[PDB]
Amino acid sequence: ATHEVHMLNKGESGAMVFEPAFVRAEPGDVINFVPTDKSHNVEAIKEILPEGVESFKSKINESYTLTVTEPGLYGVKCTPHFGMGMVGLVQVGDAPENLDAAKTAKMPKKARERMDAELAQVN
Amino acid sequence: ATHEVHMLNKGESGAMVFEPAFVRAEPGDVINFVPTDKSHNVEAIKEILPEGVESFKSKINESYTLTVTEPGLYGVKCTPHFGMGMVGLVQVGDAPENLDAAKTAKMPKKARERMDAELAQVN
Ligand SMILES: [Cu+2]
Ligand SMILES: [Cu+2]
Repeated sequence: ATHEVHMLNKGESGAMVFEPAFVRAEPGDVINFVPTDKSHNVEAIKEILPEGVESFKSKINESYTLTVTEPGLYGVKCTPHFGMGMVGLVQVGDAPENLDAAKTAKMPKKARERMDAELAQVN
Repeated sequence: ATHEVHMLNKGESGAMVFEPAFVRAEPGDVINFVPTDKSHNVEAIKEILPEGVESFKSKINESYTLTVTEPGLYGVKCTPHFGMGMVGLVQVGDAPENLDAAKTAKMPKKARERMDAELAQVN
């Protein structure tokens, strides 16, 4: 299955956001990151990645297609707006093995506040 | 401004969901509840409504246009699927005066679990 996530300056939940910021996928699913607004990109938050998945970083203003194979939580951020809280979370499969990494990963306060909000949708 | 919320059987966060389940609006905003899938409706959760706003209930499979004037939290549910957790939350303005009603409103466990997840996006 395919999932679409928009990169927006202003979404339904706030400013500088991935929308939806939380996506529940299954192994083999495709996640398309679409820059609805310019100035955004998507990059993996290395601390929040399943074992065995390579880090990724797209170019600004470009679409990025992420194929999730490994189960676990995938944390993503927008490089220039990490500080302003532009983060997203993808949960592949049940009982994420790296739930505690996601819960304790050190990050800019706004991003940490949004990651926590997203973690509350887990399972 | 206008905000669109879809009623779905299966969304990006789970099954039987309002999507987005959390909308941040300003007084005078319009919220359109669109049944993307059939069998859903939107009805106000009376315990989670600002002072002075009338309760509302739309017919199944119908669109509903909610104009939010009063600031505060507006809780909505899908009548036939309340028990399965199909609830949504709208925050109009800052510092919702009825935040504690939303936090303690008695409701079916799944709905309560989802409401709490949505409350975490508040402010
Ligand atoms: Cu960005
Ligand atoms: Cu429903």
